[PDB]
Amino acid sequence: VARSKGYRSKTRKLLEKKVREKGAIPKLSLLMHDYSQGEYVVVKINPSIHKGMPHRRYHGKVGLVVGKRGKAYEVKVNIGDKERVLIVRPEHLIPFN
Amino acid sequence: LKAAYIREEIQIPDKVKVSLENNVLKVKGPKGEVIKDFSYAKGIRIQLNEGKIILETTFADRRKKALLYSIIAHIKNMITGTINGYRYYLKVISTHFPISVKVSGDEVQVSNLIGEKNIRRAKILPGVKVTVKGEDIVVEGSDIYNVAQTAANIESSTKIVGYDRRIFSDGIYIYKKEVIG
Amino acid sequence: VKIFMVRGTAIFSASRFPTSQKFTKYVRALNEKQAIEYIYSQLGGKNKIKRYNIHIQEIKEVKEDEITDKTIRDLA
Amino acid sequence: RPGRCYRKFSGPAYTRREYIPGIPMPKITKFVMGNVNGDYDYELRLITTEKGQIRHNALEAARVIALKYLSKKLASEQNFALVVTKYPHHVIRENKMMAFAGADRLQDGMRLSFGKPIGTAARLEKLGELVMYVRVKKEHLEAAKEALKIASSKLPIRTKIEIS
Amino acid sequence: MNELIGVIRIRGWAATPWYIQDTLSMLRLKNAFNAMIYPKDSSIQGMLNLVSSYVTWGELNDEGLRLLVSKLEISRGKKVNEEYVKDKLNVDFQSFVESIKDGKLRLNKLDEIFSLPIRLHPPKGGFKGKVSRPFRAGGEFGYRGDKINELIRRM
Amino acid sequence: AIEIGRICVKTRGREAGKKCVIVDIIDSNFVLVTGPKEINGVKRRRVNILHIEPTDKKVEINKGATDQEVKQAIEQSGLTDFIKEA
RNA sequence: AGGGUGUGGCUCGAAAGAAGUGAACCCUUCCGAAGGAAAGGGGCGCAAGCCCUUAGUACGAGGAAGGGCGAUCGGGGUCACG
RNA sequence: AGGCAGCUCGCGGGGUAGAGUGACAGAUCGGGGGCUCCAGGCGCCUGGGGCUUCCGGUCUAACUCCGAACCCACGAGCGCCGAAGAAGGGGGGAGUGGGUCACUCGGCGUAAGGUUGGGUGGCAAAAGGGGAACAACCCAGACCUGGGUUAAGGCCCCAAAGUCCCGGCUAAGUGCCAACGAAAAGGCGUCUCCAGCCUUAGACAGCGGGAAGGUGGGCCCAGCAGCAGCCAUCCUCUAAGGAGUGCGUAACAGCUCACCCGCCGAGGCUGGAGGCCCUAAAGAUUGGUCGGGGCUCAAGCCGGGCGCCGAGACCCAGGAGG
RNA sequence: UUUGCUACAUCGAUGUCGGCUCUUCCCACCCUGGAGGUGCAGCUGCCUCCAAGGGUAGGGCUGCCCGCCCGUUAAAGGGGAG
Repeated sequence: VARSKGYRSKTRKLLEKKVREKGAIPKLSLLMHDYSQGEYVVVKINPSIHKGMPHRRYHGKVGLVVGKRGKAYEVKVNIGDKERVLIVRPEHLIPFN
Repeated sequence: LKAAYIREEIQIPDKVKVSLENNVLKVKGPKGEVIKDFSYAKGIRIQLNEGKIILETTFADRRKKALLYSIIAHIKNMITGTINGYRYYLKVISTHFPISVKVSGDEVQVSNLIGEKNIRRAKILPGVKVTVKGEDIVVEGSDIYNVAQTAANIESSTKIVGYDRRIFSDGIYIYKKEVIG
Repeated sequence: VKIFMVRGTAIFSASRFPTSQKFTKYVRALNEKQAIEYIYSQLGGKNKIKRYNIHIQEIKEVKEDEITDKTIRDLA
Repeated sequence: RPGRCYRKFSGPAYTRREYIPGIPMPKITKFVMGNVNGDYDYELRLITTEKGQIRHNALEAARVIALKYLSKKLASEQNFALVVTKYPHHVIRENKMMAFAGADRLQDGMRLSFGKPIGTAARLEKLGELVMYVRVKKEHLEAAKEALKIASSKLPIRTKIEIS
Repeated sequence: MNELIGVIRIRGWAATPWYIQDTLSMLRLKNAFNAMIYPKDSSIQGMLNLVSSYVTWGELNDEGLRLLVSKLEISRGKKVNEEYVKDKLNVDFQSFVESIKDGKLRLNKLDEIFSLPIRLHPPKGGFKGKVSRPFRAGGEFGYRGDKINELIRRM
Repeated sequence: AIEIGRICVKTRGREAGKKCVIVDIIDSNFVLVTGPKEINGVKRRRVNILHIEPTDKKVEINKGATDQEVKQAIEQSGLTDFIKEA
């Protein structure tokens, strides 16, 4: 039985959040800091926020700030031997290291 | 366990001479004399003391120690016959037909049983005397084994009663044994 | 001759019982090296116990006039 | 069906009733016998040795045989108590379709060969897990030994006893 | 834990898992009966652990090192313009330690820095000298302390 | 016979046929022997019972005697030189 | 069963291949790869053996010189046995 | 002129193994306390019904308050390849889309040389040595000739080398089998090891006696005169005895059981586990085995050990080709 | 021994049920031999064990197999060998 390729398929706990941080977006402190080109970021999807949700296929990875469009940022990530760009709102980005 | 060094002695009774050689034992006594071989006592050394029997061995197993005592019992039994006579007893009980037995040299014959016209026979080992007085059979001899196997041979012959009949306690049977004489 | 005292651990499915009918033995030997072989010799084959799970705990010498067993005693 | 058919494990557990319709009712209904809360002294338990699954059918039979042996011994309410530990949470499933459909040229063979619920088992996952146990006084351990042991005669797997 | 470490490969290069086959290649252990020396560190430690079931490694001694080095031949030399020259004297050093080394113009003074793959000889009397399977842990494959020194002395 | 006081000859090992004297028993099949002034010098050590051959000659000694003691005892029997009598 | 293979036996060998300007065959001397002894000596181990020495020595795959002998070898066919 | 099939460090991601269920969702066993209703019996008690609380236990692929090993991202470092033989870009030409098996973690199904997944390895297209022969099992990647050393395995003969050593065990030819070939139970048959209880203030066993009496108490019972159906129980007593065990008997009677004494001077007895072995254990395909021969203080097994043979793998020498 | 699945082998054929004749095998023994227990007075029983050397029919209905039955016999054993 082939599984449906739903955009959130097979995520029964990928988008589950530890109960200690439920509710509306707590971490305003992370968002307020601004990125510039060449910065390195880590993607951590917030299941609560329905805006600009990146696909699960690139979660928990290393990202590079290559530019800015609108309220959101675009991020370059290597997955295989190719290149890809992920345009995302900042509320799933945490600085590296 | 492991029996380390077990030693036993046999005090040879008087009026007896004992000869030992080539791991072959012979005992002479007033009642009689029989030669008994003991070449099969591997792992056991036999010392013939001038006035007793010295038996020693080192580090015997569970098997050997039973063997050693087993050897011991026969030798004194060998001694016992040469001094005191072995007298097995065979008592005969019959229900409907009286039982008759006669001696034939080294062979025994019994007939007039519960109705069968056939003959029954048993073998007697050489050098063994067996007689009948009445209602009882006397088995004489020095060697303890010789009489019993001879006595048993009679017992097998008279066992034939046991086919598809509940046993009628009829035939030749062992009574007692070993009068002091 | 320096009788020896051996008390060691050997296992299949937790066969530890530091007392006297499922765990350990006595030994008569000259030195430790000859003595240590004997426990390997017996327990190795007498009960299918590899030297893997052999763990000697205490090895020492007892004095020749006090051993609870007489069978080991009289053999001198 | 023979007990050798379900001794080992064939796949994961099988537990969710709401996901698995129509489970045949297990044979076992009573799990505790004797005067619980009664005063007992000997504390013997029962231990298993190898892994596996035990059909409830045998267990219920094991339940009955244990009771009668004790019941004839002293009484049923007397100074003893029998409690079986495990429960038939696990469920077995068998492709029975080869019986009915296996003689009418219907979809026979391994075709659609998912199992069908016919029985339940008390699952064993730990080496040396409790199965049942009995509590008595000092004066009746001797009757309790075989009492567990006779029950163990019917269990599919090798068992062990102890004294406490 | 000392700086000077070495390794010998005893297994062939067939039936070699993808994990490891290139590691010895990355460890320049193209095929069994080969060696070289490394500065010990946690970074090296990973390979030896991962390749343990195929090789034998440990800490050298002076006796082993001097014996080990003395084997470089017509086709077993330093990275002196390739050519694997036969060292055979300070002469090859004297004209060619002036490239990467500094101050090492003595045959004895090679106790610091680096080397290349070397083609070994079979262990004398059988690698199964007292062993029979080459796959016992603590005895056969991996780390053997100073004992690797005698093991190579047999080589 | 195999008991203390017996003089035997080694079978295997580097000895391979020199004198030896039992001094004490040890186990099932190890015993204590020594050679007082054996022409090579027999080391006072354990020996497997299978690795000696019992000859006829004997010595009268006390259990666990020292090498000098047997070195001294062989004169009583004269075996100081009579080792090679058989 | 078959063929290739080693040792042989018996056979054909005019030319076409070697070869009397030396084949084939014997010695003697020399060099020597890796590799690699033994007797004896001493010591150790219950033993089975090892350790240093004898020694990388004798030995050795390969290659060089001399001599003595004196004409077939290489080659083809079959067969015996491995 | 960097590149990255590995590792280390740093820095992140994770809900799986496991574990818990009073942390949700369910599943599920019992007891205790209190409240409530009903039935029965004499306001009380008993049983049953519902509710609550407390205490205890049993499970979860579609439960997760937690949660590894582990795997993955990126940076730096190590390490390796690189201008003799070169990150990226372009271009010509293909075959390949039925795999299989071994190991390992799954699912389905009991199962399957079944099928269907994850990872690795051959094989396919991989000779050479062993496993008896052999696609896949282990060793190990064949330019050639020659020499030597070695691997997996083996070393009584076939057939190269050990009738090699120590210690111990097996009596069935059990066995002499990695990939393959017997379950539960029974065995004090044997061989070693843990407990517990009596033992020179005389142990077990063995051999004779006292081994008993009001009383054979007895209840109903002709009689049960322990032992017909329920059961108590005192001194005459002491180095010894019950108001008493099994045979028994219509009822007895009687023989014994329980206890001491006389000899007795070494251990004895009961639960425990293991190794090997016996039963369990029965198929012919036609005919008897571990390969056979044959092997039994082993030519088996276990603990170990010691020494060798063994290929084309490796070393060397000579030639050859890219 | 059938019967369920497996598709590894056979689709440029391994010719398919039964029966007839004929040979052989196996033992989980039907009888015959040996031994025993029995709720075995004896016969008849019932059951266990060993034992495959030999034997183990003739008919009716049914094409069979199976099955039902007739009258004797020691019984009228069951399976294999494509």
